[PDB]
Amino acid sequence: VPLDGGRFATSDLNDLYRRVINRNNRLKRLLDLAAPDIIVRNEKRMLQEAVDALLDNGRRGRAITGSNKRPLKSLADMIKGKQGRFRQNLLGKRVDYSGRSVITVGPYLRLHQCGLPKKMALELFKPFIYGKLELRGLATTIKAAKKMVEREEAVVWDILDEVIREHPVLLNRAPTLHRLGIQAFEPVLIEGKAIQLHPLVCAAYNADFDGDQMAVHVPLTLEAQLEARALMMSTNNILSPANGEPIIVPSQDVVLGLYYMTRDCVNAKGEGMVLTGPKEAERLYRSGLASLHARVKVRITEYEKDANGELVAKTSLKDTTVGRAILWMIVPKGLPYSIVNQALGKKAISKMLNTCYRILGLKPTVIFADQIMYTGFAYAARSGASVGIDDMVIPEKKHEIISEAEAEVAEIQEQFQSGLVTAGERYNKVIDIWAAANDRVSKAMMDNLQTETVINRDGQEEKQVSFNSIYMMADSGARGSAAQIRQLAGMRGLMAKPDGSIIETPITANFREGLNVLQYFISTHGARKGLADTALKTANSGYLTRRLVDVAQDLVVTEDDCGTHEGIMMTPVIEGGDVKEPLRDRVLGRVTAEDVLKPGTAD
Amino acid sequence: VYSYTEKKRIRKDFGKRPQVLDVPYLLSIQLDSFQKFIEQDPEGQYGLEAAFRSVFPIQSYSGNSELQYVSYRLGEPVFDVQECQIRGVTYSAPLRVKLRLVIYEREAPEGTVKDIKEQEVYMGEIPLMTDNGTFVINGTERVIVSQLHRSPGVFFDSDKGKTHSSGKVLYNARIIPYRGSWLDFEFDPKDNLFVRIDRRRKLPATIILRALNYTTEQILDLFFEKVIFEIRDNKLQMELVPERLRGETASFDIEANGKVYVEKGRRITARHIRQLEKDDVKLIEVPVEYIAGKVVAKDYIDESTGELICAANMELSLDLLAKLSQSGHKRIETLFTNDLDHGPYISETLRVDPTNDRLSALVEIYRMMRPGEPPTREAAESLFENLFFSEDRYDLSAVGRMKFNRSLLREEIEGSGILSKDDIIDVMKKLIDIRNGKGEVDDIDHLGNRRIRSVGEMAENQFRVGLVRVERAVKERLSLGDLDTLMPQDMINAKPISAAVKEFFGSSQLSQFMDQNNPLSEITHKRRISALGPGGLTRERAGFEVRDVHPTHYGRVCPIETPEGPNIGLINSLSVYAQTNEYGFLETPYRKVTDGVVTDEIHYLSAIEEGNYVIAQANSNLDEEGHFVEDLVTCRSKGESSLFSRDQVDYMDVSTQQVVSVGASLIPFLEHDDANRALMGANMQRQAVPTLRADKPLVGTGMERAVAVDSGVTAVAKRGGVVQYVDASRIVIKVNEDEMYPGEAGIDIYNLTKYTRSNQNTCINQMPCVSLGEPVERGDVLADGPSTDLGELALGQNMRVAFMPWNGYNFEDSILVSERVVQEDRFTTIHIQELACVSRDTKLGPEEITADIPNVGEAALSKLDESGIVYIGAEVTGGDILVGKVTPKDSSLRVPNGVSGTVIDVQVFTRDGVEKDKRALEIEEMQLKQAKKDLSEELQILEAGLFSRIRAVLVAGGVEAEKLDKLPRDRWLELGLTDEEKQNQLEQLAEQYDELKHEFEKKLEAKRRKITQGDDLAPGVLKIVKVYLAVKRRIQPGDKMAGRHGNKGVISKINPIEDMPYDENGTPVDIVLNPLGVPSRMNIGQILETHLGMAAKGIGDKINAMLKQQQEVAKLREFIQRAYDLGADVRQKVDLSTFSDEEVMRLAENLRKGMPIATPVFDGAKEAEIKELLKLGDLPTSGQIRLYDGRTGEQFERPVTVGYMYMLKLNHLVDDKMHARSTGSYSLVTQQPLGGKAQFGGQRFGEMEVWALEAYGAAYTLQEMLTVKSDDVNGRTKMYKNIVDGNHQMEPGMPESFNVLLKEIRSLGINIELED
RNA sequence: GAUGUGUGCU
DNA sequence: TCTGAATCTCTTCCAGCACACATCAGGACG
DNA sequence: CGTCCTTTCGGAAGAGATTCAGA
Ligand SMILES: CCC[C@@H](C)[C@H]1CC[C@H]2[C@@H]3[C@H](O)C[C@@H]4C[C@H](O)CC[C@]4(C)[C@H]3C[C@H](O)[C@]12C
Ligand SMILES: [Mg+2]
Repeated sequence: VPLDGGRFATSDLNDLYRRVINRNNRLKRLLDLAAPDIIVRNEKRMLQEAVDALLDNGRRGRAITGSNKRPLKSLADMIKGKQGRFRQNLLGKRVDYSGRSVITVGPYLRLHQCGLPKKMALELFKPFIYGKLELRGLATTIKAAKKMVEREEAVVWDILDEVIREHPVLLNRAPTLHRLGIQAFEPVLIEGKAIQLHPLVCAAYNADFDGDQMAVHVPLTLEAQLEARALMMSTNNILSPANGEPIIVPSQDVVLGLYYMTRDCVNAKGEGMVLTGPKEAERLYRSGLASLHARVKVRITEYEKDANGELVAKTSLKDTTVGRAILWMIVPKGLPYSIVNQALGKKAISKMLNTCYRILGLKPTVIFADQIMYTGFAYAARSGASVGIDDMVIPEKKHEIISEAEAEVAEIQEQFQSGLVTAGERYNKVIDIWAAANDRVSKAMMDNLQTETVINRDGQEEKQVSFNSIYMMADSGARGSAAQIRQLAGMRGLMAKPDGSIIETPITANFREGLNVLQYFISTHGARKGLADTALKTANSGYLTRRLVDVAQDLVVTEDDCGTHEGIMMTPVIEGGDVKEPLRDRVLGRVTAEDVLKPGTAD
Repeated sequence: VYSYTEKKRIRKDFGKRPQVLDVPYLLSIQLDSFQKFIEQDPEGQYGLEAAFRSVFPIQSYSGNSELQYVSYRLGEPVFDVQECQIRGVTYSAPLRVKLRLVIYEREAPEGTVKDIKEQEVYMGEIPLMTDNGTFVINGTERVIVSQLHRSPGVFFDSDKGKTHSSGKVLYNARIIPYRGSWLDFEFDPKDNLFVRIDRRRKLPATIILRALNYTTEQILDLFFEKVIFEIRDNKLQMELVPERLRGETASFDIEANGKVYVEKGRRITARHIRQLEKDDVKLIEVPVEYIAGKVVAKDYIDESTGELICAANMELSLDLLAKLSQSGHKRIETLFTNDLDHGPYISETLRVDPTNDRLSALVEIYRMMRPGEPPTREAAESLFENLFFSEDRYDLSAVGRMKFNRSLLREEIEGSGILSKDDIIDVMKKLIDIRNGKGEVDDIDHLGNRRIRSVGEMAENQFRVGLVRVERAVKERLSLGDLDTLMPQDMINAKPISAAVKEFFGSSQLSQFMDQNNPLSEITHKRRISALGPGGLTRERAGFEVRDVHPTHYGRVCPIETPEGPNIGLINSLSVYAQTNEYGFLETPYRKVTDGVVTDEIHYLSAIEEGNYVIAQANSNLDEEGHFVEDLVTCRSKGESSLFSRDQVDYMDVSTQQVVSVGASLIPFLEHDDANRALMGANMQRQAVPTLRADKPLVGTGMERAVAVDSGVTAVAKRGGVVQYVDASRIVIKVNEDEMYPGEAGIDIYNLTKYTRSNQNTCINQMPCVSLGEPVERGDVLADGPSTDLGELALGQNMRVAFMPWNGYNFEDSILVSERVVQEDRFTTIHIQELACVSRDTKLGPEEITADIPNVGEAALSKLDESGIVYIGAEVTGGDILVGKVTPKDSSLRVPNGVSGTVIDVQVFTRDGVEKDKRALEIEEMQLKQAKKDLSEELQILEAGLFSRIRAVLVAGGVEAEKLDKLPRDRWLELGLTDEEKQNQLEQLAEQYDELKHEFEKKLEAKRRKITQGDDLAPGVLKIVKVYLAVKRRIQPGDKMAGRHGNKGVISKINPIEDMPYDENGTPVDIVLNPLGVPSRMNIGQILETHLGMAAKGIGDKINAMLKQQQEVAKLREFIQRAYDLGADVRQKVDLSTFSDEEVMRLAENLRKGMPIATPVFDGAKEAEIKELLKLGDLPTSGQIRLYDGRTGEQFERPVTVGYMYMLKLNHLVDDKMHARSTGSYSLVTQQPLGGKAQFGGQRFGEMEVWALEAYGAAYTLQEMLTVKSDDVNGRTKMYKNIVDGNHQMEPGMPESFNVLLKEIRSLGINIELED
């Protein structure tokens, strides 16, 4: 290859070949000259070394270097390794009709839609635009259409909007760990440079929006388009292939919206009113005549398919909230009403989608998931469920618990000075009493958070589950846990040394009220342990999944029945305590080997 | 009292305890190290002097000739820094070393020299370091990153666990020299001590002991203590020491003087030992068969016949005793080999040892080191002599000797750089002691074992390598001496030194391209401590222990600023107060604590000098004299945090900032952030891009004014004075006469660096922050650099944030930005990129830059001038022609695809022998004009001063002042006056005036000749034309925005102004963030920053209200004082009564955007003080207001958190990442689409995506992926024709990369083929 | 065009 | 004194993606 | 220009290669 200038860029194979031919010609000249045996012997040894360096450089003791004191690439070094022909140009390769860009949300999309930039779809679908500018008579040759799409006339934007109509595009995220990392979406042309990606497929992609990018690929042939529509469409992948679990699960804002909407506060703008349907509930909430958390009696008609696939209606007068009745306008016909008549956390609506899938099928579930997403986003925006510094409520008993633990560790030190206890016993007792103190602080904080709200019930006074914002987004399963809310309002707890030994004095503070210069340095041990772990863990998991793919790569279900009377005896796994996995999970969806005998033995 | 750029906008400080030590110069390691390397140091401790004194005087093979070093000097650079960056050449200084060559006469080892000669010889042009710690290598700014490696010395490790698969721990003593070979010693599961030189292969350590001139009896004397048996009248009783019986079982009846002491089989207790010592009886009867398990120490030859009865180191038995007794050996010496304490390791090693004498050991060492050669006495002897015992190939440095002596409990730290027999034997003894059970191994990651090797030491080693190559060449040349004619320059070649120095500074693993996209990035790149590089470890083969943060990192290395991914914990960042010892170890300040008083004196304690003491924590409440409030305080004694009594401590941390680096100390409310979020915040703070207008952080830390000044971006006053002229591109300071030199007083001129390109293709641009006629002092900012505000670091913008979900547009981490943010152009950035066009003299004649371009229209050449280059200022777009170059037969430089901009500067370089183009000299004629504009101004000021002096002489002795100005200014010297020494001074001043004219002419001609230099280019080229396009990047959906607390996000929607939430005053919210991003990743720092920014902007709004409707200065002064006095007990304590009633108006005018607030790292504001400051405004104390929906006009049924957060625009733009490709160019050998965005390349459908397509069963999609839109050339154009044919169908073939594989396998001796 | 170095993002 | 089991050297690999720079035979005799 | 020339913070399988210690 000509480099920039009159010079020619180095090629390692050319250097090795010239090195071999040099010694070969010198040997021929020496053998024609009848040179003494030792000189031609050394020449033959040099030719042998040149050939060995040409074929497999480095298999000898010292690999020769062409320039920069680095071994040059031989013939055997471009067939093997990660940079060989196999793993770089044959098992995977760079691909035409493809692009990449940053992904944003676009929560207005449906499950089967992505949003392609208007300037990226004109470059991916360029030959398709040519084939219609040459078919509509808007151009006469390839040059005319090429210049027309070059200057981006106002007539190639409706040709593009027609090419793009029902032509799916694949959207891939770089660590394609499982097959859900490539899904096909129908494109929607948008103004911008970011690929808008539907919120419900982010869980499958394992893609937040903190700056990761996606790659669009364009299926060209009809078979490729029908594979993308019938196999890879995001509509067709609402169950994980690893287990029978759903993968279209609302997360962290749809579930906060549905949790805030479907909750009850024992007082409201209208709490004694009895409604005549979900539509009246929406009419009253939007007019500001009732609270979303009222306790009304709505007359609702729910359908059930206990017949032979036929839906029979039943109307009842149920004690619910205004929010739980507003949400009933999106639940399809066939589901019981006691699926929204509660406080919907993340698991509650994941189970709601799961039961919709098993009762009503796939198309009602795909329609239902978008409605859930829209009505969760709307009523999460309407709530204004913020977070402040007064939401992390420190217990009034935290100081007393910490002081008691200080007194107890002082007593243990007094016992150790007198020689009543050894070093290890002292350490274990201090660790145990500090763990007990941490548990007491956590329990006090969680109680003071969960049942904080005391509201007059239109009578004297009453308790209820709190509307603390951070507690709501921890309870709903939206974003939070018990350990994290404990580290925000309770105490951080016992921290470990890099080797693993626990430091005998815990972090007695928390992120709401500072951390010491030393308490913060102590935290960084376990903070960087868990970052170096995930940094070195990706390169170890990738190798494992590569070896697993290459072992098992070729099983394919080929026959339909082999007729065997062999099998394994699936039994529930019992380690000594609670059942780790019941028989139903271990035996579900599998063909039995022999007839199982009921305890009506011999039947 | 405050500085002059301090009573202009003084940041409120909420910090509570006083700083006894101010933050040092931030980039001090770089400057100190290079100053040490480049200085003229007597005694030759370090620098070029050390290398010259360690290589010179060099001599021949006793040929009566010697080249000796006299001195060295550094010539002035041929350019300055700015011209070196502009031209594209190194900012280097020639090295002129004065050597001397002396040759002796025949038969005169000490006699008179035949000829003695000396001269100054040029050897190499070593790059200099700029004032900011950087280097200019090839027109680009590079940084030599300091390295953290293992200090030379002896380290005793264990390698516990994974050896022998039995749970048996080994022990290894590794001696690491600064330059030389390694000397590992290690054990075996059978407890045999093996030596390993250069990690080659094991061989018994007694081999090297014999190679060190030791016999077997001497080795046993060294490593073991003798037990002596005596032949006597009966039973051969033994002299016994009762101490040696500590912890054994009585093999027989231990008795003395006929009195039984210990019964057989009983344990020898301490009571038995003490009663035996009380008896003080050493001679004890011993049974004859007991000695069967002993090993003889010294060889016993016969007395009569002289024959060896028993050799050294062999077992004994009754027959051996009988053979010794008939000879009559009254003395038997055996080895005390305790099974528990004093194990018999050297004895077993001698058993495994095959060698016998010194020569056998030397031959064995030669065979191990150099396999495949017939050994000889001289060859083996020379190899072992040059292995660890010659200064020419082995060197424990001063640090090596210091650590070596410290680890062996020696006293002197100085000594010889080479090993000795005593050192090796003591290393073996310490290893044996560790194996026995006494002593302990040392952890490698302890910061008392790892040095810091900065630029001044790394550059010396490469210069020393060049020097040894040069002296080898001279030694080759000095033997072929044609004397009486050889000057000391025909034997010196400056090619090796220049090559080594250029290779180190230009292409190395630690000579990195400078990260230059804000002051923080470069100020933290220079203070970077990398564990990688030459002589260090690697990312792939680094364990978890190097990754982790050691307890000795406190105060020496940041724990929360290290990149994620492949190298975390390998690229640590230096702490704020951290210093490098004289040896290289990291030391940190500590206030000395007397009996009860925390003194103000500070000691710089290193890592080993810290575990001895108990050091008080950084925040311990002393009361006005240094007495701790409690009797107990949290401290850290030996890498262990625990409580201690008040009287036990003896040191205290200087500041609460000393645990963190300079990047992590810019995060307000750091102590509330989880360390992962803090680490991400520090890194993304480094990645922030400079915006169009800098905006100070309302919630700062007080470290902004140090970072923005010490980084060198700002134009800072050198001598105080009065501003005389402020332009947009220059500042002139009339220096006070209190600071001017007596001779050539003059002024100071600061030429600001206007719109130019950084390494990251951003715009670094200085603009003045002073005004005309305004006093300044020394060291205060005159111009703000890129992303600084009034000499204060400003990486982003303060924007009104609301934490609420908004219809899913901030779903995962996304950010919903108002349209007012993009209307105000407050995140609009400027990106400058240079495009190059080189004219080379190819065949068929050279290529010229004429504008005569064929096969192009007039619209194509409309932008170019007649000279053939684009006009400065022409708004170009994608595909436009910038430079016109013609191919003799067209390689004109054209704008790449999709890049817009405006041409702001065109730059032409020409070699000698190319005449010019009119453009090429009409450019840099402006440089000539600019030089004249400074020289002429200085001339005018000096001439006016001289003529004023002339007139002031004229006012004495018949003053004639009315007639002075009537005549022209030339003749003002010979009017009516006296002929005293005043007239002599007048004549001297006329001579000085002629001298001034001549010297101005000569210096202007010098400037013109230096600017008009040839600036020699690369060979084969004629002229280089560089065109600088400047683009404005507006914020848009897709590019990352972050905070300082690790909360990054990608903008998902630019919402209109009327759609954003608004409060009861109608003010819309600038940014809407997701609340759910806070509880999970526990960064509570952003919420407290939001509240404190709300309080600060409330104060600013109050001041703006009092300034909008005009109010008297009394009310403004009262309110501003009430704002600055707010706090619990703060250290700031400003007083507005000392303000001049006009600089308080300027203060209030600078505070109307919001009063800045300092919140030091671990000494910050508290919620009580934040709420009090909110009350000082009119804002709710909870920090939450009631927002209204912008598009429905109704409340969000909750108070939401609204405040002001400091957002940063990270340098991950979306127009730099969006890419698409249908068809383009394809690679050469494998006909696949190219890679990257520059080349119109396609995305890589990798190996893992093929598995995802296989899992689906998408066989046709996969086939079209790997055949049609890829390698298969024949089926790739057919698909294009089908697609623009109305058809969607492929005729796939075989990928052309598989044929490449077949041909490459067939190019081996392998026949691979396809069957049928 | 190949390699190396380094940074960064996943 | 020939043989199976326990140590002794040398091979291979260690997730994916963009983007900056540097180096590409050049030293030297004719 | 034309043209010829010569070190060293790894962990498993496994394949030599030696030793051993036993009959
Ligand atoms: C008390 C004065 C200390 C001073 C005499 C000693 C103590 C440590 C020594 C330096 C280190 O060894 C590291 C380097 C070793 C190489 O040889 C190049 C020189 C190098 C900088 C040494 C120069 C000098 O020798 C030093 C500073
Ligand atoms: Mg992400």
